[PDB]
Amino acid sequence: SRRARRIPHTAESVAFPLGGIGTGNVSLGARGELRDWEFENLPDKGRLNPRSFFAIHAAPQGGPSATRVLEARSSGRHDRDAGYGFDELAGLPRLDSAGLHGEYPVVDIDFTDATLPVTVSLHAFTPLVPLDADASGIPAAVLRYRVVNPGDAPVTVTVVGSMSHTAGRGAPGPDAPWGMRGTQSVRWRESDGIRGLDFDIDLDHDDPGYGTMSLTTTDSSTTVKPQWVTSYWPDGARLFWNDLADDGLLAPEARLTLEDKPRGLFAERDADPDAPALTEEQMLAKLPRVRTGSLGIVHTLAPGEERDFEFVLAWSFPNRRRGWHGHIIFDDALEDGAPDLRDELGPIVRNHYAVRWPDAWAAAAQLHRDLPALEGATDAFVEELYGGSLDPVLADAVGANIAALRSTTCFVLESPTPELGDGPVFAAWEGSFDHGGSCEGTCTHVWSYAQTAAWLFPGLERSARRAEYLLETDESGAQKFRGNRIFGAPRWFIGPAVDGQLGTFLRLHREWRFCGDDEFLRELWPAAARTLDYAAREWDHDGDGLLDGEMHNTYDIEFHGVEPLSNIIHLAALRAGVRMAGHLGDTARAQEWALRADHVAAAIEGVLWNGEYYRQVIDDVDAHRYQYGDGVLSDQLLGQFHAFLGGLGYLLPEAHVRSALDAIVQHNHRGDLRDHESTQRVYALNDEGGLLLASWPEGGRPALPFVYADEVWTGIEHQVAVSLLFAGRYDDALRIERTLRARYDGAHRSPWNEIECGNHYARSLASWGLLIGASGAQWDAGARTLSFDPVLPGDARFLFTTATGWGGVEIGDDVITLRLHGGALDLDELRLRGEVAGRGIHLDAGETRTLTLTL
Amino acid sequence: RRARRIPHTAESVAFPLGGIGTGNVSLGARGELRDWEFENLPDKGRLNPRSFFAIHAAPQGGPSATRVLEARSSGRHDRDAGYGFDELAGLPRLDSAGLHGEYPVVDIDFTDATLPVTVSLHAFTPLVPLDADASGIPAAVLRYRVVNPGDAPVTVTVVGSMSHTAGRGAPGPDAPWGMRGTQSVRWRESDGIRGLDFDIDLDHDDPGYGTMSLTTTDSSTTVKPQWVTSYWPDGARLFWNDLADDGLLAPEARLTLEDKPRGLFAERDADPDAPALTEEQMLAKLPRVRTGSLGIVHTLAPGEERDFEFVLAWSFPNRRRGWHGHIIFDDALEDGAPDLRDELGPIVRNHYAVRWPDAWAAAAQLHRDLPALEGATDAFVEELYGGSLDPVLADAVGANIAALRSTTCFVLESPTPELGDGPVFAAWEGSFDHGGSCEGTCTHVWSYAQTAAWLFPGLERSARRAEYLLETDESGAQKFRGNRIFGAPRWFIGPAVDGQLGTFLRLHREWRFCGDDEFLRELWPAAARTLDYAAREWDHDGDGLLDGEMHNTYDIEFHGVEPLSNIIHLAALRAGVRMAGHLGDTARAQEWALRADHVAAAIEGVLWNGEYYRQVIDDVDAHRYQYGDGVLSDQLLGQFHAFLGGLGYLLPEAHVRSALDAIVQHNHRGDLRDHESTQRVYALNDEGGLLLASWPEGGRPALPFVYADEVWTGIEHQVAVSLLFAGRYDDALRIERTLRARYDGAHRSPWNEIECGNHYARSLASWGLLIGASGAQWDAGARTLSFDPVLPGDARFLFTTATGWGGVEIGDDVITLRLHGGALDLDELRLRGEVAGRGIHLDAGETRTLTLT
Ligand SMILES: OC[C@H]1O[C@@H](O)[C@@H](O)[C@@H]1O
Ligand SMILES: OC[C@H]1O[C@@H](O)[C@@H](O)[C@@H]1O
Ligand SMILES: OC[C@H]1O[C@@H](O)[C@@H](O)[C@@H]1O
Ligand SMILES: OC[C@H]1O[C@@H](O)[C@@H](O)[C@@H]1O
Ligand SMILES: OC[C@H]1O[C@@H](O)[C@@H](O)[C@@H]1O
Ligand SMILES: [Cl-]
Ligand SMILES: [Cl-]
Ligand SMILES: [Cl-]
Ligand SMILES: [Mg+2]
Ligand SMILES: [Mg+2]
Ligand SMILES: [Mg+2]
Ligand SMILES: [Mg+2]
Ligand SMILES: [Mg+2]
Ligand SMILES: [Mg+2]
Ligand SMILES: [Mg+2]
Ligand SMILES: [Mg+2]
Ligand SMILES: [Mg+2]
Ligand SMILES: [Mg+2]
Ligand SMILES: [Mg+2]
Ligand SMILES: [Mg+2]
Ligand SMILES: [Mg+2]
Ligand SMILES: [Mg+2]
Ligand SMILES: [Mg+2]
Repeated sequence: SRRARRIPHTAESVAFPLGGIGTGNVSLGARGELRDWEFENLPDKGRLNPRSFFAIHAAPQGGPSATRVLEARSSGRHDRDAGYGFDELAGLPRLDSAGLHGEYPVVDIDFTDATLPVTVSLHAFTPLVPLDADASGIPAAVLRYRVVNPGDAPVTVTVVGSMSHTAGRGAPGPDAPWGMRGTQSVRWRESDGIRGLDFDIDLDHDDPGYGTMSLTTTDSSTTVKPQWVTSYWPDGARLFWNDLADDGLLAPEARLTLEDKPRGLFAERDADPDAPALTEEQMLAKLPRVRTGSLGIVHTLAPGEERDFEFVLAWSFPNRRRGWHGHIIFDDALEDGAPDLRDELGPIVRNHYAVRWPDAWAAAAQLHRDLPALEGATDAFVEELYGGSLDPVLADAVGANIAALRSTTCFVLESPTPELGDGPVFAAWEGSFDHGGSCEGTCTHVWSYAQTAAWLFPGLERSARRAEYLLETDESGAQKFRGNRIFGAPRWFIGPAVDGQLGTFLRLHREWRFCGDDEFLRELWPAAARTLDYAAREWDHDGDGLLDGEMHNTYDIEFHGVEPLSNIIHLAALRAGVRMAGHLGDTARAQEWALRADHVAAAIEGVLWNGEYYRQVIDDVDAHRYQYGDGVLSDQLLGQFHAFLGGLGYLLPEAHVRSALDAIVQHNHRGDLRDHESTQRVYALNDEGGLLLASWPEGGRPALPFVYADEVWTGIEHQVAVSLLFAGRYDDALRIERTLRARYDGAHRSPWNEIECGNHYARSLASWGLLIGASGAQWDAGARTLSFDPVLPGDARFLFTTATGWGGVEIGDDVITLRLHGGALDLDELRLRGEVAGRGIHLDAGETRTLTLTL
Repeated sequence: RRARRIPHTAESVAFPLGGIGTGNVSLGARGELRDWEFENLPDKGRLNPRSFFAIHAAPQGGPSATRVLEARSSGRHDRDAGYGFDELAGLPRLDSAGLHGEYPVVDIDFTDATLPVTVSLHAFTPLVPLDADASGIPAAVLRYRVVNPGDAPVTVTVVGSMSHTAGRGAPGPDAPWGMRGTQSVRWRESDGIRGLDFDIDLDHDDPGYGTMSLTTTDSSTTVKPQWVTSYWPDGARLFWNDLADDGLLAPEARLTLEDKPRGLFAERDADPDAPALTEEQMLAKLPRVRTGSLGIVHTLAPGEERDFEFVLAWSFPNRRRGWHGHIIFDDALEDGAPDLRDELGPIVRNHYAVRWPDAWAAAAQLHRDLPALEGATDAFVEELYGGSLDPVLADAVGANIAALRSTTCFVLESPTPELGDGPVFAAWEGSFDHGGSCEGTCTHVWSYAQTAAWLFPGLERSARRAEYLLETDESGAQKFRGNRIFGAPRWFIGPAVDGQLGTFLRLHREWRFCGDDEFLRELWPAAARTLDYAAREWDHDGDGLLDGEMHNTYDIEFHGVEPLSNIIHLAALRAGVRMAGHLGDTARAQEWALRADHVAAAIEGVLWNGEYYRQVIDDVDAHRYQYGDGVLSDQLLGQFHAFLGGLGYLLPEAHVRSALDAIVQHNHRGDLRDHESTQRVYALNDEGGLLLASWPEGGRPALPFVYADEVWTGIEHQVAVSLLFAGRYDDALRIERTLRARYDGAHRSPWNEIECGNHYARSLASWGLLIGASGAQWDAGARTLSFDPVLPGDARFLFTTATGWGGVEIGDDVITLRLHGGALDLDELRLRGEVAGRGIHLDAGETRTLTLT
């Protein structure tokens, strides 16, 4: 019995990512293969790790043995240009089928095979502990193979992991013989309560490419080949399979190379033949530089017996080259006016995880030592996220997209700049191209959509807000939307985006509301208030209160005229600003902004509202390229998404907000795209559906609309779905999410990778809002109040988080129950549907309280 | 349709257009162009921006339809940044398609539920047997046939949009926007054709320089010669607006919609109040690829079919001098041959550039000569695919021609003065996706390749000249990878036994095909030395059998005494006696004939085990990479050559058949799911194939040779050919059915058999299937042509000879020759060992039917 939908081994795009926040990753495919080896501070989809696989030797008592790689057979194209290569070991026998059942962060892959005399499943995960970014940021994974004997005789089983270290690649050069800038090492090690293989490399400690790996177990019943033979030809693999398939046991290799000297095709041109053998060490110095080892675990299973064969795979690449080194913020794109600290600071910035764990073994030792608590938290998380009342579609959308936050798109730097003081700083690309970062600078117009980190790892988001307000905001309140100064470099010379700058203000409110830390807010307040004032002063040119004229946005273009994206975000920002200003005692600003907001709201209703939705008012929709006029913009109510999430309620008349959301769905949602015409980028096509960025149901399409109008972005789908949940439009929210997640169901794209400008795209983290909207969760740390208001009536059960603690809430039978899995919770009031359920509620981790509602 | 329908869902399938040495572009089973590789390197997976065909169909008094002329995509859609702008993946397409390939011709039939017309694409690059230049045009026909099945007229526009491919450079100040030069496109009408002519402002001798064109002879055109270039993709949007509006196009009044760099594209250091930029100045700051559209417009009556015919041509005439590969490095060279490179200069030209120095020249030729070129191509297809061969065998023979016309092979114009003026054939072993695989016209690989020797023999002769005149030393040591064609010093690695002696067998093959004794005499001093080298240097125990360490195609050395080396040597000696005796080299004729009889006796006394031939060695594990009493699939490779060379059986017939039977019985696998290989994979899962070796009687080494557990199509082919000659038809057919099933489109492409690279040269062993099936024996010296089909009864085959090619049709009482090209002047025609005619002459276009009594 599996709760998650079975994804077949034929679904080639599927990749379940292991790893945690900022650690880099390796993934499991639906065949149970390891893939996408990307530990080294850059994405690397498709990177093959030579000779890195799990295998089984099953020896039935009195029967023929079977030796297989623990993967389902490949399918689809087999036309590799040089065949599947030696180091892929594609020619070893594999299993009939598999089914992958992912409830991120946990996966189960159940193998089926008619020849193997045992049945195998893989359970794998990297712990996720809500509100604990370090515990959720271990550079390691559990790979636990459960083996069952369904037969009638005992079977002696060996499960063996064979692994190469990934470190050391280099571009052709005198420093990179054999494509490797250093020689790897591997050794058997037993220390720190664990045992297994410890990999290293003789690169300098400060080399960006320096790193370690380990494959370990706490199981005493091991058989090992610590280092495979390194020859010119792949003798090592052949000898490994001979050794395993013979007896299910392994031995260390007596000779680490079978070469005596360079010979034949490998001979040195200027070499004397009849020259005698070199020593083993001299010969190894001339040979390939990757090392491989095998760790086996051996147990005999009686008929009906089940046993776990448990491994940890760990890694460490502590060093990043200082700087984004992206594709936007080049030296010819820096402004002066902020001094360049980069010389004065080292050329390396460390990954935060490398402070706690100096190398791979340290991370493995911790994961193994603390496994019961780390796994127990992870399991409690999974049960609350996937085992509650949410439609499975919504739980899928919320949980699967956490992978983006734990992907190469995001990372955590240790003390990159003295301007922020000491400690970790979260930063991120927008996305991950297959082999490089996409769109540097913790881009504010994109990241404003992302909600997941604000509810699961709020300290990360706070650390980023500090960078924006302390480093990227000038004295006028102009804020950059890509941040370069985290690295001690000058700012990017491009100026503000309206969505970026005002969405960052909204996020400051969100962060402050979650944590209740007025000192956090006070530090950033002079800068933040300037960025809100900047809008009314600089972006309203006709004095009506509506932002108007040329403003840059997340569509990489400027809107002209007067339109809702900018204005409804501004309205939301003003309302948030009143809450913050008022609480801090900035009473003058609070009253000014409240009155401004009232005017903005009336002007939006008077000008942008058309009786059905909000739209762009412009003299001539074709005067400027890249406009939309009377089209329906899916993001017209983005401000209202933030407002709902921020506890600010409706910004505009409820019937008009619901009308506009209904118009977005009715006009912009496509169930099928056969008849769609787009010259734009494709994230949805053919017999898929999706929410278009814009459409023109009443005409008025420009010759050249904004450049993404005909596209489908999951982040925009999510935000609209969220708003629909808050507005009571459940069926339409579910329609949007079912349609979107169908595009990511494994058939054509992976559930764990929603894409836009890059894999693991930050905008996809809008999805967390589905949980908040479905549950009506409103946590106000300043007031110490928690309320719920589920979209659907009757019984409900959801995950929730707050700054102090996390757990489950269960509603129904005229009661409300809180169960706290981590931290603490101290509530002045708990409300349900606007009514007080209880006062003065104090819980610690492991406790539950059930309150009966008033009749 | 005669060819099997491959569905549009078969993503690996790619039908390659282009010819010998031209570079290529392919059509996938969706009808899409893919694998743009014109520029003297492979480039599988290269996307050409904004390069596609579209249709506008405007029913009289009905709503119009505008579609890209491609079937819907399928499979994985998880591109990291989505399908990009320039792929135009979001435009409406046709529901489905079926691809019917009889290489060199393809038909792609589209199906759509709503389009008001039906469409098919017929495409080809001509192939004219025995005419390598006519088969080497850097152009293709793309002929869209549109049918109006309705009862009202429909006005149809078929429009080709294209971008030139030239100009890429590594990111840097030298390649703004990824481009080292700026492209140009214009409307042109000259040389009897019209359409779009593309160029680039790179220097005339730049390796990256080239041209492209999209042309028609149809007078009914509508054109947008140059799309708008903006920072954003305004060009494509304006194109589709223009096509979908009315099915007609216009030139763009403005070639960019930018006035100056602004916003995200602003120059930080730009004077914010600078003088206005001209259009030409603004273009200079913008992407450097250019795109144009050529439309053909016709109103189709109810029931009417009309062809919308285009030619796509290209020309990248300049190659860097050298292989620039991954084996023959400038510090892997030996001294002793003069380095001519500084004198000759850094470029060598493609031979096709002599006739066709730009794209328009090639197009103009293809259009002008299309009736003759297409007629020859069509006759070729009818003979190869429309005769009596089992369709599996016709598929294996014909589809693999693609390797010869791929990036694996090329033809240099006068690369070295040491060979005199004219074309020189040279080749990789294969094509990696983005680079050549294994340079040097590798002789141990190319010895398996038969297709060029029967279809384009002059190419093979030019390569033999390089090997004997440039790569053979005074001792008779021949290199197996050639550098001297470029004027470069020789590779330092020494000879391979299969390569050196296989080349000698190919010299005999070439000479027998062409009958030119001057060709043979020029090469004879060197060639004779290479055969004598073997008995002198490779037989250490003086028993006549080659023994000890010898390098081979498996990239290792066999030790002991074994049949691959020895049976090839036997074959080469028999060929040597034929050549020596004809030349009047009576000394060598007698010496080699004695040596050959001794070798045959010794093979039978030592290597034969009563069932097959095997390696005799003290300890199969003493040296890595041996095989001992295993069954080596290539053990009778020499006999494959002998059969094709008219030398018959080398060893007792029953022994040769027993060995072949052992190879089939022991090495052929119907299913590979339980196979245990740590080697490379060209066959797996529920596929079958012929393993390189197996150990049915035990004696498997711990570390056998490094490819023993693999499956190579070239070795499947050679064994299947030998089985045909030995009368083991059913087993040959099973081998071929099993291997071609691996390339049926479900997992791999029919037109790309793989080994160390795509389009692998060893796969050209497949031609021998036609030879074996038909029993064709052409001896130009004797002017005799004979056939001896494996199967009884009526038969109909393609054949080739030096002078002419066509079809042979065999019946009970008669044999018919139909000649499609050239001429045939036979001393004697034989069928099944009997004389069928004497003094028979035919010219192209003639048919003669001769009585067998
Ligand atoms: O296409 C890349 C190719 O380059 C060589 O290293 C091949 O092994 C590989 O497949
Ligand atoms: O896909 C669009 C996104 O990609 C980047 O250019 C961003 O600026 C933009 O929001
Ligand atoms: O579905 C019919 C088409 O009409 C336009 O709105 C397109 O988006 C849509 O796909
Ligand atoms: O595949 C890697 C990615 O790098 C960037 O150029 C993207 O366009 C591309 O898709
Ligand atoms: O696939 C094997 C082939 O690849 C190259 O190394 C050739 O030498 C060899 O014959
Ligand atoms: Cl946190
Ligand atoms: Cl404009
Ligand atoms: Cl020729
Ligand atoms: Mg890649
Ligand atoms: Mg170490
Ligand atoms: Mg063993
Ligand atoms: Mg202004
Ligand atoms: Mg205004
Ligand atoms: Mg549907
Ligand atoms: Mg589908
Ligand atoms: Mg509600
Ligand atoms: Mg590629
Ligand atoms: Mg020109
Ligand atoms: Mg038009
Ligand atoms: Mg001997
Ligand atoms: Mg299949
Ligand atoms: Mg005549
Ligand atoms: Mg004549």
